[PDB]
Amino acid sequence: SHKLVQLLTTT
Amino acid sequence: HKLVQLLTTT
Amino acid sequence: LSPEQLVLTLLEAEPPHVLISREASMMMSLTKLADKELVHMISWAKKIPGFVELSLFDQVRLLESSWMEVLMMGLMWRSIDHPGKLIFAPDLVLDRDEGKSVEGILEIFDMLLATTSRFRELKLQHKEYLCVKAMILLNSSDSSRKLAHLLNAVTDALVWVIAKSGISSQQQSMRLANLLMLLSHVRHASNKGMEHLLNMKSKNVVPVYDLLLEMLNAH
Amino acid sequence: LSPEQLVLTLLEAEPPHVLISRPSAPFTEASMMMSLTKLADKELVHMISWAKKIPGFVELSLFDQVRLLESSWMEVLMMGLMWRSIDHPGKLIFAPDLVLDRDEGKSVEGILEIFDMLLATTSRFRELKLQHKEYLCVKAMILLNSDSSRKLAHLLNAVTDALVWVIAKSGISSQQQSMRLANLLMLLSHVRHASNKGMEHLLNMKSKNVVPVYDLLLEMLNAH
Ligand SMILES: N#C[C@@H](Cc1ccc(O)cc1Cl)c1ccc(O)cc1
Ligand SMILES: N#C[C@@H](Cc1ccc(O)cc1Cl)c1ccc(O)cc1
Repeated sequence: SHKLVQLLTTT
Repeated sequence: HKLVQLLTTT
Repeated sequence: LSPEQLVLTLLEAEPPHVLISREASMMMSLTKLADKELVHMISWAKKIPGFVELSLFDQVRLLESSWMEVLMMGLMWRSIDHPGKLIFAPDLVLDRDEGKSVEGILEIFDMLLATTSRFRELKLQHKEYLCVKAMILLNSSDSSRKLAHLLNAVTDALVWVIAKSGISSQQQSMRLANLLMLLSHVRHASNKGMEHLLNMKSKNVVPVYDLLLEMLNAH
Repeated sequence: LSPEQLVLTLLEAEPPHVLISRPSAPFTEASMMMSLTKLADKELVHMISWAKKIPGFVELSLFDQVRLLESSWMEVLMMGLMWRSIDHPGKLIFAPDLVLDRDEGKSVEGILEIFDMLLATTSRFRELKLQHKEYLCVKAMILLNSDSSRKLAHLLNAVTDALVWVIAKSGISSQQQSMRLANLLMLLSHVRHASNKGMEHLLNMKSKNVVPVYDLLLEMLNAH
């Protein structure tokens, strides 16, 4: 679970 | 107790 | 960027109004809200000029450290014109009575309510709020130099916001001190809140929401 | 009453430095913990005396005086430590003969983390070139920011007013005065973080039975 990194790197 | 002593009776 | 146009960038970064569309019920409502707000908090952060120019490590560290403080600052601003009430969301308005119904929540309600009342007394303005909410993220305890510049820029913007009120130079200084002192009261309520939530998580009595779970495990 | 008179009152009210000897043998868990807690217990006595000399403090409700000191004592201890350590980069000046590096941190599980925070925040104060009279106002602000409620507000505004006056005597521009005041106060949340981590550390060491019976320290710790 890496949703913070996912959301920081995509829009 | 000791805090109240130092504040009021020192 | 002028301070005015930095402040307008924060105005443009403001997340949308989040609704929950929804004892155990109160607590499920709070964790569900926090999980949705955390999605919007990440989009907010990325719209702060310079934030995405920081190292990913730094971006991650700042949100991990500050997320509960940023949620509580937003709550205090939404509550400011509603004495006795915590406007978690339009469909999640709670008073200390509703708080009594879960052990440890009364304290946290009666702390958020107190700090909100301080902001109410200072008559906190929207643009002041925008600046302090960003300062909470950026001040949370090549990239390091970019972070200092970014924090300096938002601090410069808050000084400008206070200057625009037209009060005396002396009163500008006193108001700036008064606002920034309330920050340690937000960070205190944040600490009590993070303790209570970790405890609820360790007992598995609150549903394990993926983004909220990941942000809580950071701590 | 005047900002200058309030600063002169704090200056005179500064505690004397508490003397603690470095252990004879190289530091153990037990000897470092005995050294740090003996110091805190002795400094806590002097802190209570310093608080009573802040103009208006003894006019607060006894219950407010107690709550302010129970809430802020570790932050007040740490601000003193950072000030004593500001003229000595790399080092934490706990007392004249108790000079600790990241090295001596090793001797106690988790203490190195606390020393790092203290060293880093100390560096921020050093980069800002914190001045003696600024330190005095900030240390009183840490206590007071931690009918009695109206008096406390008034006493906190008087100290704030003194810090504003001290920065003005530097003669920098009005905008730069604001920035310096912001930069100092934003460091308060970092002192307070170091305080929360240090308090949690100390409570855990009390649970391990490594802490001695120092009655005042124990009392202040159980207030949390
Ligand atoms: N009240 C409350 C929240 C904090 C909070 C603030 C602002 C928000 O928008 C959303 C939340 Cl959940 C909370 C949640 C869990 C817990 O164990 C303790 C406190
Ligand atoms: N650092 C440190 C000290 C606190 C301290 C601060 C400032 C002082 O002037 C004197 C002390 Cl003892 C400490 C003591 C016990 C513990 O478990 C963790 C940290």
